[PDB]
Amino acid sequence: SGNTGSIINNYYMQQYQNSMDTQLGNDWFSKLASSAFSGLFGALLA
Amino acid sequence: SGNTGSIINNYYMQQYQNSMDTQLGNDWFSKLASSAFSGLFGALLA
Amino acid sequence: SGNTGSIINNYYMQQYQNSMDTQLGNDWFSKLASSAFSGLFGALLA
Amino acid sequence: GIFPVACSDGYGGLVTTDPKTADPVYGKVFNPPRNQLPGRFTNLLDVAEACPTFLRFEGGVPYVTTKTDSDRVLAQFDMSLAAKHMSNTFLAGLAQYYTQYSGTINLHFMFTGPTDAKARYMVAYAPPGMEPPKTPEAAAHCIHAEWDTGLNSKFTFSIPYLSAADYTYTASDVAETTNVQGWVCLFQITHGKADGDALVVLASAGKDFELRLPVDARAE
Amino acid sequence: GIFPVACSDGYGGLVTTDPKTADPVYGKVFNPPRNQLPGRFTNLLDVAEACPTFLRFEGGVPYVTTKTDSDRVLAQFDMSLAAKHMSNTFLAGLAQYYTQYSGTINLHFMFTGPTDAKARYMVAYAPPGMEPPKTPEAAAHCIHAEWDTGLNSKFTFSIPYLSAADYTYTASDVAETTNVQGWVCLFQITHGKADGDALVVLASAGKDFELRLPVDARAE
Amino acid sequence: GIFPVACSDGYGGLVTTDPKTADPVYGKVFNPPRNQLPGRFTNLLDVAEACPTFLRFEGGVPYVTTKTDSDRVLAQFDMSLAAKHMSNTFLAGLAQYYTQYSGTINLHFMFTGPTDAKARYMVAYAPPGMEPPKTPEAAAHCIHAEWDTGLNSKFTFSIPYLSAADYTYTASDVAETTNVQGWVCLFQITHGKADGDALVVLASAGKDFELRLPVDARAE
Amino acid sequence: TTSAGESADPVTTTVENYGGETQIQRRQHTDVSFIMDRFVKVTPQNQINILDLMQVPSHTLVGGLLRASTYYFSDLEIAVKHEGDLTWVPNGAPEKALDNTTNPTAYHKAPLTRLALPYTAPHRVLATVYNGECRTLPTSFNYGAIKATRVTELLYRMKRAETYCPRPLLAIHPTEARHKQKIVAP
Repeated sequence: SGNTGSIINNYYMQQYQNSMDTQLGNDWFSKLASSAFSGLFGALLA
Repeated sequence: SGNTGSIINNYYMQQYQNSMDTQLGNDWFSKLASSAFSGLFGALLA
Repeated sequence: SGNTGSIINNYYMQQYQNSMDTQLGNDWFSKLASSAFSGLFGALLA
Repeated sequence: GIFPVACSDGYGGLVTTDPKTADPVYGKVFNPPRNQLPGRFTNLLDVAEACPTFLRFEGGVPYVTTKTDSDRVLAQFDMSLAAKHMSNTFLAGLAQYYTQYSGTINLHFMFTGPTDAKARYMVAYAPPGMEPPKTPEAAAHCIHAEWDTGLNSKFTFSIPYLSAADYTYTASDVAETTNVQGWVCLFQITHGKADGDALVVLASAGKDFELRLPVDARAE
Repeated sequence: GIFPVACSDGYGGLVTTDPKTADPVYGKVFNPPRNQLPGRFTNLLDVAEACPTFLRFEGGVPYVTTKTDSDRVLAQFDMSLAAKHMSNTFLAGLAQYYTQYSGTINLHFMFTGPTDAKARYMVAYAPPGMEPPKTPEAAAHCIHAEWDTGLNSKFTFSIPYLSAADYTYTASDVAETTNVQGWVCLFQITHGKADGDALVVLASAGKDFELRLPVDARAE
Repeated sequence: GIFPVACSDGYGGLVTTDPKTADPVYGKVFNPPRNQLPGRFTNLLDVAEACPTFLRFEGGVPYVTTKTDSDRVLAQFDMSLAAKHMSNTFLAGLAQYYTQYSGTINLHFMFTGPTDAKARYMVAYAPPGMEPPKTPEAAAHCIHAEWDTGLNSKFTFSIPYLSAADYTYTASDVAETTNVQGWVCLFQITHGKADGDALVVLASAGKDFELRLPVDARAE
Repeated sequence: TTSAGESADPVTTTVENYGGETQIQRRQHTDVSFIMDRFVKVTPQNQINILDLMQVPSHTLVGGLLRASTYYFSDLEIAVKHEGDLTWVPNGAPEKALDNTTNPTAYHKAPLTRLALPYTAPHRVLATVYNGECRTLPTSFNYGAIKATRVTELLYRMKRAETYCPRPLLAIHPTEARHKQKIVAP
């Protein structure tokens, strides 16, 4: 997903190639950038 | 498509092996050569 | 077909591995050897 | 028999950028959970669009002050991510690690004078090929916008990408004496008692701003 | 255990022509769009058929002028892509990078004299094995065509591929004193007041002309 | 990670006979058409069966002439593909490139005397283990055939493969003083006025003749 | 056939005009992709080499044929013999970048390094000839640059090539009636 480009599958299990993530219970700057105001604010003329 | 002749598929994705083309919005000499007049122009006799 | 014995398929296309034959439009000694007379020619007795 | 293979010359050396991964040696490790941490960012240009940072004007200050003299140029600089005026923005800090860009760069102008100070300003984009305009009047022929002060203190303007080629260089070549991508020209049309008040200006990436072709070139 | 393999001797060296590709090192680059650019060509022989280029006659001129004397040979040369007469055509510039060809080569003849100048011409292909004809009359026994001037200024003739083998060499061996593929013979049957007028001639590839077996041999 | 492999010792050297192919370097070549050329042969033994070639008798001649004296042996030789008598036949030229054979070898006898010359002949196969017969009468106990001259000039006889083992050697070892595969014995029973006439003899491969185990041993 | 020669519409007559028969042609060896797709040697600079296809000599097959087009596009492969490690930097990089190893650097592995590189220019196509000064070609016309302690051999191979607008392709001009050469013979 970063800079990787092999089409075939890894020879090693995922549990050996990477650490495994656990859960408890572009996220913020993406939401922030999408919420930007892109309008006008006056009355427009022509 | 040029000078390439492996039957099996590339190990790397296409996005790594080549640049990717984008679109906006033998083409001319092929059309030109196909349109060549190959007739006669007189009246033919025998 | 001569002296070749790999079971798996060639990595290169056939068009790169060999020249390609074209057509226009054991053949003779096999036919010749098969047509050989193997009989007798007399009358046989016993 | 066993499978025959051609170990090919010219392949196999370590490349510092290659698309493959190393063989693992220490398996089975499970991490502390970190789902939902605040503040993640995935793409450096989301923060370049959402967070404008300050321009730098003569004196090392992020603002320009209204002048009271016949000269109406408040600032004029190269539309270049290597411009001195852009050199402390995050956008310039990002741009040094890529060789090409295109798309919009937005400039933000915020008036800081008191309630009884008023002014009217003009920003113009002057494209390469002619000397940049020195007066509001010559500059009126450029793409430009004019605005005045009031209840809203900020005005934002998109500098357009205009070039013969589809991408431009983020660095400036030592051969290039005239700036290749033109100038931005900020003028003061007039003011009513705004002497000494500061207009502060920031820059951020526009919606279609794009950086491509990562490069590492010493630089910091 | 792991998969056993025989690293085979005799395989694996770089070949300047091989059918395989290098490993990539810099991914994800998207190009400027270039769909629909004018003037593309895919096969060098489409342009060799569609664009005839000029032959070269003694003096370095692309034409032959009508003679007014008993000699009716306007030009006679080796049907060879290495002929001097062919040496400035695109077809000869292409042919030097291949070792064999076959198929038709077309010659074009265009009359350039004024409206009151008239002529009648003959082109003949003389195959190898006998000396080329020196007169229209001896040449009448060859494959040949005759034409005259009028409203249409151009006449085009296909030189036929005729050989014992199915392909011929585009180069000429230093051993080969007589041209191996025959001669083309251009004659003037007569003219009415065309003295000094030029017939210009060009050559192009015919419908089944074919070049095979790419070769690089210094040459330019 | 990448796929692990054991480059195995003892595999990978070039073998002059191996069952694999080289990597290609010059693609896309199309040949002149050659379908239907006359005279193809696919298996060297089709021509060894269909084309008998001559035996060689003392004097370097392909025939034996009728004798008029009490000795009735026309020829006696080792049933060996390395026999001098067989040394100019195609069958012997083929057999030197293999180490073993089995199956039938056919001998052909053609009478060449005039219409008023007559004879009767006998061919016998004498197996190893006893000295070859010296007379038609001792030889009658062998597998044998007898024939006479008439309208048909030729007679053909199959020498049988008879051996303890299933294959025999095409070469003759310097240790082997007696021929290991026996003798063929050609006799003249009588003749009526055939003095001096020649019986010419040829040999060809029979229906189940077989050569196996290719070998290159200097030799020509 | 006669025709109007002033016009420039192509006229292709065939041997059928006098009773012959046009045969079939197989033209894969003059396909542009195919024919540009093979390596060609350039003489290298010792250390910095900018990757520019106009370095291949004009008499070679690839140089002759590249100059027969006015605009072209391709990706690139290079094979390099070098001492040390080899760094490539894209089009538009500062020359100093050639010393930073996070730019694609290939560590020495005998006997040479073969690399696949993308087209990287800011233009939709590049050109073999450009009429700006009239010899010099804009500096953005390149595929980046490479550097190593010493580079000994450099070969270029065009991948996926496209050519637009053909331009003159010249053979040797013979001095005698035919250019004669010693051709490979038994």
